[PDB]
Amino acid sequence: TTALVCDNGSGLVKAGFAGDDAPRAVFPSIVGRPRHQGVMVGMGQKDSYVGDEAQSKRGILTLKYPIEHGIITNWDDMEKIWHHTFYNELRVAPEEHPTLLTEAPLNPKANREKMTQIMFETFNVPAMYVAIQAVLSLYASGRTTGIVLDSGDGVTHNVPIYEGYALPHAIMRLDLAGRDLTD
Amino acid sequence: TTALVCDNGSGLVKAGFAGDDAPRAVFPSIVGRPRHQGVMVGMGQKDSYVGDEAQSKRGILTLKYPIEHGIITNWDDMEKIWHHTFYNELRVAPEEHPTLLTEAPLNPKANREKMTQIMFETFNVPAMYVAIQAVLSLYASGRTTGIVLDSGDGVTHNVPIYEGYALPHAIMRLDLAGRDLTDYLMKILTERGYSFVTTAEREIVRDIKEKLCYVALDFENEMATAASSSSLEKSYELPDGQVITIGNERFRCPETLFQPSFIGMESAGIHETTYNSIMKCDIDIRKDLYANNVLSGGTTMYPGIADRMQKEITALAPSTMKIKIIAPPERKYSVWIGGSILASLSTFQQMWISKQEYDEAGPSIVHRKCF
Amino acid sequence: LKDAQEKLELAEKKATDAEADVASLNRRIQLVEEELDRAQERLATALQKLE
Amino acid sequence: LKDAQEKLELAEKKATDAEADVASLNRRIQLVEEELDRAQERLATALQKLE
Ligand SMILES: Nc1ncnc2c1ncn2[C@@H]1O[C@H](COP(=O)(O)OP(=O)(O)O)[C@@H](O)[C@H]1O
Ligand SMILES: Nc1ncnc2c1ncn2[C@@H]1O[C@H](COP(=O)(O)OP(=O)(O)O)[C@@H](O)[C@H]1O
Ligand SMILES: [Mg+2]
Ligand SMILES: [Mg+2]
Repeated sequence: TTALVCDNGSGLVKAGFAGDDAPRAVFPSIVGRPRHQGVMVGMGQKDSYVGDEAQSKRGILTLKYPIEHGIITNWDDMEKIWHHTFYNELRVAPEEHPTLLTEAPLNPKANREKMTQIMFETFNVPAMYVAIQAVLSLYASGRTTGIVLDSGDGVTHNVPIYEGYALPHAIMRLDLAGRDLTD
Repeated sequence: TTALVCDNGSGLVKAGFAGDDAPRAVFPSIVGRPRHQGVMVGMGQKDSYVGDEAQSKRGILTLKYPIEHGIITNWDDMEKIWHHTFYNELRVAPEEHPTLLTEAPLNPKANREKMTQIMFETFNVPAMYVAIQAVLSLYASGRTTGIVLDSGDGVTHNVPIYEGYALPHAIMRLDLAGRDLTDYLMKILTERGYSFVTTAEREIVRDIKEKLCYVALDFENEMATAASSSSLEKSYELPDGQVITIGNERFRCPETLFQPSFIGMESAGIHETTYNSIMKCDIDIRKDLYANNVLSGGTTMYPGIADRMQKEITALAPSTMKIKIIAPPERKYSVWIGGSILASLSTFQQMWISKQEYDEAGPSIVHRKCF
Repeated sequence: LKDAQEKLELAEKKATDAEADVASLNRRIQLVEEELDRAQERLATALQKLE
Repeated sequence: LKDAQEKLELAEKKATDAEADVASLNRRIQLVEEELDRAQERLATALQKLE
């Protein structure tokens, strides 16, 4: 079967089946509970709008990103985001598809372990693999050497690679990124 | 069984069974004791004529409304009005029917608690629920967003709603309404010689206001035109003859809505309190509120108001937004139609304040979860 | 009276007919205005795309 | 009745005025239908130019 190449990121979740050119569904990763009271009855008001739906009703929501700086600070919201990504934006049950998450360098271990535990227990995938976000960006350029500066929205990290041999002592991770520029 | 959708209002009580198009019985809410002595014996003279009966014997009565500005100031008279409404205009005993009253926003708590206590103790209804008069008017339009300006006869209030989530911090309640316009018209008619003083003649001035007055599109041009030509002077026949001619009093009476400085009120008109109510809302739902401005209530029936208000708001608002004013022809009964729709819903059937709940928590149950 | 009776009945029927006509036409004008506005929003989308 | 006679006459006149507005609303409906069709066409051409 085909593999699911998910990419959590921080600010935009990008996902799609392996072997294509562009991600199938790209949508902000925000989960916003309503904050006002609500008087219309039977309007079908949900308790949390996630993804791109909460960028249209954002006038009466309190959007809050579940990923602060690479690390994940709110596991329930992240689980909700993943569930939405699998079931509504791709409509493929995870029981029949391998997954390939991505993770920033130098992140806490507990984050990665919890990520794999969720993927194996809740969604019950067949097999998942976690890859460093810079090696992939080096794949896409068709190179095999080079030093890649991957300035995302959460964290900016700079992984040098030569001839396929990564240099673990030369990774410089800096926490300034797009969110701090927005602020 | 069926629910009773009563709507106390202030000036006209509108009631009827849930699920219809129009209220079954609409009659003024006035209770007038006789004031003269009375010499015929055995004529069967009662001590208080209520409802539409006192609009026919008003020549020898002293009519007095039991609801001043939304709030209820005379509880015995209001109880009498309710008793009349249930037993003579609908002829259905309240022991077998839920009731759905309506209440203006930002009203005193004691009024609402006393209302529920009366409905549960005196009339002994099975279950009653109190709803804000603007949400119903939004129901009737079939929308789910929009900012509704419900200019009744007692009080004008402006409740903005988005996606079903009401914004409690943006409700702008103003106490200028139809009654103050009647008093101001009665006060400016004296400039031609016609003096109306008695509380019975207030009804005649109200009829003049309803049948003749209109809202000018541009005030200064109309004031200049009425002062040169005579194409505006419309005449009207009093209940006894002696026709009267109304000149530029026609568009000066309802102009008070847009310039409350005429009756000495400080606040801004209904054209600017809507814009202020919008600007208090969040920055991302202002376009939808601009496009779905809803009018309701009786006093918004003046010929030519849906254009004056749109012109004013377009002047105030940013030039890019589209300003649209929804003015359905069934404006007067909009609140009651919305009340019927709400009472007819299946999802709403478990929100009533059941009597056993009131017995356990007292009248203060209304402020609790069952709002 | 009979003359008044017929006058009253005919005027009432005419009034109800006019009311129904104007109400349904109001619904129609609402619908067509919705058509116009929603089409305008499509126009804005297209303008942004082309630019 | 004389007053009922005047009332029925006034109500039938009101019916006729509602019919005049029925005509005006018909004109609005027709012109807005032209607008709807023109918008369909213009949106089609805009999307084509986008392609
Ligand atoms: N065209 C653009 N110009 C400038 N900044 C952009 C542009 N597109 C995205 N950004 C910034 O980049 C962020 C998205 O980064 P992204 O690569 O999606 O992060 P992640 O690595 O979490 O996927 C946004 O928050 C935005 O601030
Ligand atoms: N056709 C009309 N033209 C102008 N004013 C009207 C008209 N009908 C009613 N009004 C005014 O509106 C008032 C009735 O308002 P209403 O909506 O019944 O108040 P409530 O909200 O208490 O029911 C009357 O006192 C009258 O002054
Ligand atoms: Mg990234
Ligand atoms: Mg009202």
